[PDB]
Amino acid sequence: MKVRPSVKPICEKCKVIKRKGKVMVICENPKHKQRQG
Amino acid sequence: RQTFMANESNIERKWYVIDAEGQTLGRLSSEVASILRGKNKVTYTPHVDTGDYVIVINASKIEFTGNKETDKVYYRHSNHPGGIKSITAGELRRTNPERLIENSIKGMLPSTRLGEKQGKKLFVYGGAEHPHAAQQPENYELR
Amino acid sequence: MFAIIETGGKQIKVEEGQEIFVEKLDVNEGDTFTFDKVLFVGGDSVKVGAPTVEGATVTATVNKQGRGKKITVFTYKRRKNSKRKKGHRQPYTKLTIDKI
Amino acid sequence: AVPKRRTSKTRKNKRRTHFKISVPGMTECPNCGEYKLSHRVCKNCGSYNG
Amino acid sequence: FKGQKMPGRMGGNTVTVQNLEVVQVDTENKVILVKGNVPGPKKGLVEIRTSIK
RNA sequence: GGGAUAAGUGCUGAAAGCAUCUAAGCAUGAAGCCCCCCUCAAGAUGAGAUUUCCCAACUUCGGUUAUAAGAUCCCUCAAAG
RNA sequence: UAACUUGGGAGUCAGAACAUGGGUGAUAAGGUCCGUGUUCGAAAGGGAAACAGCCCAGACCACCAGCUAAGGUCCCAAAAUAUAUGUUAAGUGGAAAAGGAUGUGGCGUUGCCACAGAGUGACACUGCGCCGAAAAUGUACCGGGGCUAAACAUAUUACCGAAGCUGUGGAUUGUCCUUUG
Repeated sequence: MKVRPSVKPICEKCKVIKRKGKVMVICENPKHKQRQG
Repeated sequence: RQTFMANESNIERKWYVIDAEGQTLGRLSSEVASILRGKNKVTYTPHVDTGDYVIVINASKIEFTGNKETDKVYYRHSNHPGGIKSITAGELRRTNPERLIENSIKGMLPSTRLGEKQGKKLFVYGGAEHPHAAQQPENYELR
Repeated sequence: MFAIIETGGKQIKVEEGQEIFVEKLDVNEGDTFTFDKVLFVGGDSVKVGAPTVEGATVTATVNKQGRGKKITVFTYKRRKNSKRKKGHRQPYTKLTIDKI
Repeated sequence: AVPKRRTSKTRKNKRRTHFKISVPGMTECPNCGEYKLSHRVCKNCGSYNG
Repeated sequence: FKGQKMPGRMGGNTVTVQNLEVVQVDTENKVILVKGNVPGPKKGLVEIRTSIK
């Protein structure tokens, strides 16, 4: 997990969902997981 | 100087019962604070009290609109340094529903020697029954 | 039987034998006046309308001309040497109603 | 430290609510017939008569 | 601030001592022997109850 | 020790034929929050509850009166001050 | 309805904020130095919760009388829980940017009728919201309770509201004598 003001995708696989009024990016590679953009 | 004032000798008072079932906390509190104060009878007499006793019933059924059952905090202080406490409006109602209604209506009556005596005409009870059968409390319907 | 007269830029509720105080008229003491503008005749009698009832004069006798209780009009402004003092007595007429 | 304000006649007369002496609490003697102090001797003529 | 430390009259207040143990209970005299010490001065009233924990 | 939660972990599940912890719904999850543990507390003027004790004489007041159950003045004292 | 002229008597020579043109400072300061207006100084009353300078308005005195201004109408606190049509789910309203994003309304422009059957992908231009958002005694950036309309845009209709204007009495001072008034 990495928390940053800017959350953008890094690979073809990564996808951008929204949980509980926050924008995150789930993805296969656990290094790509990010939150709160 | 033809104006009529009302004294203790000429004042009478009725008893009413209001049901809190399916009612907003702030849409019911506003109407009850105009009965206790006596702004529905022609002899207003601001110096004297002319209000009517009201009895709330089913005060647990009170309903809040939108995310409040978890986003409205009631704070208090105990005068000791660092002692400031809080309780969420959801938990208050599942714990002590008489207090909830009774501290919303009293923040609408004036803070004087006379508004303290009009806050003692409010009786609040969660159960569908009430122990005041000795009077003849007639029902009042909120508009 | 009460009526609503309009005498001195104001209105007055009137009943038979009631003592009423109004603004200074020119009529002498011991004379008899009359009011030509009656607005509302009601109570026991028939409810009527407006702007003004037709006919329907009210009569009264003049008892005394006078001057009201004295007051004092004082004002000032602090830290500025400015004060002022005045007196005042407003005159009046007392009547008694005897036919509505 | 010195007093900052004067003291009024009202606040001075409340303090002395409690500045009073009590009744000596005496009884008549069954000889002298004159008031005497309890558990003392009669001064007028001394007869304790325990 | 309310709750400061200043001089004042100390002692006289109810105290509890938890988890004490009994040694010998001596009938024919009605005395108990408790392992440890007990609050209060001599000739004073004490209570004895089973522990809560 | 039980209750409700934080960051996280999920189960079911659509809006969007798939996918997805969330929007409806159902869980789990901290020395922290609320009860549990320990003292104070009915002047809480909203002044609570329980078991016991005392309860007639004079009046034209419609109220008075001292005396009852009880507590004090005074005295001998300390485990108190 | 003011002007100039000659004579008598003066006070003033420490100014302040707000808006709009500019120097200086850092496109900083309730900073400072000039131009141009107004209000305070020397001005009470009503609103902005309290608040010399901001929005309205210039008190001769008396009144349990009327119509309005700024600002307002669920309760404290006088007057719409009014009407019609829309938006916002954050308590936004009720403090703040670069940047980030399948939040949701509009408006157009289009490629393909498939994308995995009824529809599908790519772009501008815009309304209102979300993240970015951490401080010291006590909630503590709506005045409070409270509000999902009692919030916001658009349009009407009423009502409240000042020592303002009017109504009726009285007082002084000037001009005219329409009626020794």
